[PDB]
This record gives sequence, C-alpha cells and structure tokens, in this order.
Amino acid sequence: EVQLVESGGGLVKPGGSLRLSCAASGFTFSDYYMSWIRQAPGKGPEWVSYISGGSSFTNYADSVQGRFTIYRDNAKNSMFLRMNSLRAEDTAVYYCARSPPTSDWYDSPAYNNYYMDVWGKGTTVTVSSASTKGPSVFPLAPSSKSTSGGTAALGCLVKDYFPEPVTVSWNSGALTSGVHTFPAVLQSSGLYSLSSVVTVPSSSLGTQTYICNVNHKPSNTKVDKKVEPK
Amino acid sequence: NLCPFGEVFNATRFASVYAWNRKRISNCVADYSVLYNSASFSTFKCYGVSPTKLNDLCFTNVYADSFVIRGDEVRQIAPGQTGKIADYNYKLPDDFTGCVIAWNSNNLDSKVGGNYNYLYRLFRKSNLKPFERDISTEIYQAGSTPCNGVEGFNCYFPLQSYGFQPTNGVGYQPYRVVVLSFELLHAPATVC
Amino acid sequence: EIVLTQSPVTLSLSPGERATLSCRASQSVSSSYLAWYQQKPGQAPRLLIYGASSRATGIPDRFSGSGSGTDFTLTISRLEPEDFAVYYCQQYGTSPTVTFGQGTRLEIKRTVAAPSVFIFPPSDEQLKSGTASVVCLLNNFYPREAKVQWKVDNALQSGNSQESVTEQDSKDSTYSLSSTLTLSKADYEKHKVYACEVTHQGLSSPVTKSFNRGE
Ligand SMILES: *[C@@H]1O[C@H](CO[C@@H]2O[C@@H](C)[C@@H](O)[C@@H](O)[C@@H]2O)[C@@H](O)[C@H](O)[C@H]1NC(C)=O
Repeated sequence: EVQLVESGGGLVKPGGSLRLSCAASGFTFSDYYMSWIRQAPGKGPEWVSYISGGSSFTNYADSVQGRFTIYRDNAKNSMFLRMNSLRAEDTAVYYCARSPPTSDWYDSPAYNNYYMDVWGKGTTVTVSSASTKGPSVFPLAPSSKSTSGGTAALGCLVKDYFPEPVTVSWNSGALTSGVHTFPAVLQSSGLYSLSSVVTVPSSSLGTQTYICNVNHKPSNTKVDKKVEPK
Repeated sequence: NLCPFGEVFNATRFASVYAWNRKRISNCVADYSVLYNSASFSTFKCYGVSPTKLNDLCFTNVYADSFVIRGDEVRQIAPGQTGKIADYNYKLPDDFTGCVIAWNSNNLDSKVGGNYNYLYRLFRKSNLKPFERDISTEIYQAGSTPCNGVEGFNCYFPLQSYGFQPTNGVGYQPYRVVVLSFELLHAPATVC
Repeated sequence: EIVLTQSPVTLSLSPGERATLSCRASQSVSSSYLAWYQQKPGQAPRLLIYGASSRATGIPDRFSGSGSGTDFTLTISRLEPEDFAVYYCQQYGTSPTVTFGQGTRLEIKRTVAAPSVFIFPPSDEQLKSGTASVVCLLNNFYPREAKVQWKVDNALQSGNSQESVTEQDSKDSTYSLSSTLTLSKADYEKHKVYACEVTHQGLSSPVTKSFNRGE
C-alpha cells in the first residue's frame, strides 16, 4: 500500500528550528515530485515547497524563502523540510504529498502535474512564545435546578494548558453517548481552554459516578475529576 | 529532424548545480553556428573543436548538461579548474572536448528577498570525478568528533543556498550554464 | 497570482440531494489544470478530481468535475453521509505557484431544533484560584447559527466571552455550543445575577438561564 508518514513537528519558540521528515513506502519514490503543504488552524491548505524526483528543481512559497530548505534522499525513500527562523504564523499541520509523473532527461523541465494524489497524516508545528503547561480541571457540577425533563448536564472545564492537544474521556471510555468535548480555543493569555460536557438521566445522578479523564501528554499530566451534584 | 536545443536553452526552470541536469541530443542535425547567434551569451568557450569545425563533424551522442551558478564561478566550468563547483558540484575532465555556454539570468533567477531555490554542495570528503553527480545529503564531519549522522557542532548539512537578490553584484548574480559534451562511439553516429 | 474564490462558504443539503460547489479563478487556468480535494476533520485532504474533470483512482462516480477557463464546478450527484465535509479547489496551470481556494463546507440540513440551555457557575476551587469562569451550554440544536449574550445583573457583557462549537453530530446532525464568560474573582464577587440569553431560530423568543451567586 502507498503510504507517507511525516514526523519531526513540535513546539518551539519564535526563532527556533525543526527538521521535518517524510518516509514513503509502496511506490517508486524516485519517480515522483514531492511537496510540503501546510494548513493553519482554521484555514485551508497552503503550498509550501516542492522538489523533483531527481532533486534538480525546487520552489518555495514566497513567505518561507530563505528560512525553509527542502531536500530528499531517494535511497532512504524519504524527503525533508529543514525549518529555521520559525515565526508564529508558521504554526500549522504540515503534510508531505506526492504528485504523479507525466524521457531523454535526467530531470525533465517539462512538468506541470502539480496536484497531490497522496498525502500523509501530517505532523503538527506550533511556534509560540508560550511555555508548556498542564491544565487545571474544574467541575461543571450538575444542578438540580438546571435539570429539564429528566436530563441533567454536567462536565469539566479544562483550562490554561499549552500546547494542544488534550484528551478527555468519560468513565474510561464506557461513557460515550451524549458526550460533547469542545474544540480548544486560544485565550487572550495565549493558553488553551476547553469544556467537556455530557447529558445523563437525572435519575442516575446519585447512583452513577462520573469521571473526567483528562490527559495532556506535552506535560505528562493525567487528571481524573469526579463531577458531583454539589 | 533538427536538434531541439531550445528545450534545453529556453527551459523555463534550471537545475541546482549539485543536482545538475542532463539532456540527450539524438538523431538530428546540429547547427552550432545558429547556436552561437541564438542570443547574447556571457560565455561561449569550446575546448577541442570550433563551432564551424563542429558543423562539419558527426558524433554518436551529444549531451547537454544545464544548471545555474553565480558569476565568479562560471570560470570553474572548464578543464583544469578548482573551486566549489569544479571540486564539489560539476567537474569537467582535463581532456574535455565540448563547449561551455553561459548567460546572465538575474532577471529571472533572483527575488527581492532572495531566491533560495538554487543549492550547491558546500562540503565533500573528496573532489568529484568528471561528469559525476552527487545528490547525497550525508552529514559532513568538519571536526575531529564523528557525527553518527547527527547534525551538530562541526557536523553540517552539506548543501547551501545561493540566495540570489537582484541588487547583488554581477559576480554574485545567477548565470545559466549549458555544457555540451560530444560522445564518439563505435556505433552509428546520429548527430551531425 | 491566481486567486481561487470558492462559494458558497457553507452549503446545507440533505442526503440524496445534489450538491454543486463553485470555484472561480481571478484569471484563466491553463489546460484546465484544476484539482479538487475532500477533507474530513482531523484528516488529510484526499484528491477527488484532477484536470478539472478527471476522477482520481478509487473515487466514486457520484463525484464529477467540470469547467474551464475561470469557471469550475464540483458536483456530488447523490449525497451520502460520508460526503459531508470540506472541499478545496487547487490551480496548477501556468502560474508562479500552486494556489488553493479557501474551501466550501458541506453540512447536513435537517429539521429545526432548539437548544437545551444550561448554565454552570464557576467551581469553588477556581474562585479560590482568583478567576471565575461561567459556562453557558447550548445542547443539540440546528441550525448552527445562534446568538449568545451574557448579562451580569441585567447588564450586557462585551469582550469577556469566547464561544466554541462541536462538529455536526454524526447521529442527529445537531450542534452544541459552549460560551464561556471569564471574570476575575473580584468582579464575580461584586455582582449577583448571572444570565445567559440565547437567540435561536427554534425559539419563539430568546431563552434565558440564570443563577444567583451563592445559591
Ligand atoms: C530561445 O528563444 C529565442 C527567442 O525566440 C523566442 O523563443 C522561440 C522559442 C520562439 O518561440 C520565438 O518565436 C520567440 O521569439 C530564440 O531566438 C532562440 O533560438 C531559442 N533557443 C533555441 C536553442 O532555440
């Protein structure tokens, strides 16, 4: 099967560097143009760079010129993006993607098929002055006055963490119905916050324990919070 | 019926010198005089045969290598030369029989902030043999400590960019280079 | 540089219906070198069509592309639930650089459904920490459009709240929304009534859910 796997993304301060890798398998790597394409949070894809199968031809988005270098290694079935002088607006998911080929040339200049027929999963790049920090987990207690028609809502506020992501489960996965874990939003402070809520039968509030399973790997922080009716 | 020299000379993109391009010229007739008069060339130096003398000759194959370098380095595209290019990127043999053409491409290969599309090899354990093409990217050991494929102190990525800007001097301006090489074999000659 | 304008921004349709997504170019696109991509949240885009009308390998026949020059269209003749996602067009003909459109989001249209509104005062622990987050929850509503307004003692708030919305629920095609009001502990203690007012098409009149500090 054709596959592309990216790695090397991370969090860095403005002015730092990263070394992105793209490992390919399932095709004759040497015959294919390879490209990096980034997708900023909330935006669509943006082309970043390409390199031809013979490495003869390279091009970059105007905004990364002189800070990113693309190269490849056909013997390792791999290609790379060396990122230096990173800026905050370089934050995005980075995908490596393959373009299909069209031969008296080592690397023919007549090539126009710059569309991407295969993509990797992507690797995340976050560039920010902010420091890693685990979240504070606070209860959103079920309220007997805020119970309607036999349904009570409860949840957890996961506040002031960086960077993304966090995982939130309910009852170690046993609880999935009626669970809404919201997208993280960036606060003025530069730190993320999100709530995870769930609706349940009020009839079970005193009979079924409910636990917020919050994991933040970037800080190796795991918190379990039991939401009590108060 | 006639050789498509335009494909090589008027190609919209050119290659990084470390990954220099080659095209094969086959089964056609080569007017090496209309070629001298195709445009204004910074350099049109032949080693072994003149253009008119070549118009009355026939070879098996004609290779057209093409790439980009900076002004002060065009000199190095000649037999017996030394320097970043000749040593590390593109090496012409001493017994070279061919031609070297070069022109100024600043108007096309520079950008205001710098054009970093074009790379050259900066480090190498040894010099290149003639017509060798090294597109490896092994970490280069510049000090006494081995690098173990890890980049770090005196452990360098071996490629480096030119960064062409329109306001540079001509010596640091981009030039497109086309080397024509002549192959004479014990097989039917097909380029005249 | 070629600019690709995709429209509409959000397209609401039901399964079985036909979807048409528009991609106009600021100048002619050479050789119809225009590709389309589908992307599902948290997933990489996948190619659907190249050369304006060529279907990529493995792509269902219900997806078809057409157009040329500056006028391109992606048609999904019979919508299946897996087709609801974001779609991008991408030019790659005789331009200095490849260019993408900003995407068209195709979402499931269903019957109107008013939100269930809940309000959560800050936890005691958080107040002890020096801040007060008040959460208003709109649960299981459609359409996504909703207006949430906070009032501290019958006094509209501004600038001190942030909203978040889930992806369309895969079972009932509804949305849920969190609105968080962030005050300081001091500001919180200075007032009594905290209210969330919700305006939504499924509501005859804006619903308010409130609480009194300290009850
Ligand atoms: C490169 O181009 C030069 C300029 O002529 C222009 O390009 C050619 C290909 C034609 O399209 C012509 O009508 C244009 O005005 C030529 O003078 C030159 O011969 C070309 N180089 C080669 C090797 O053919």
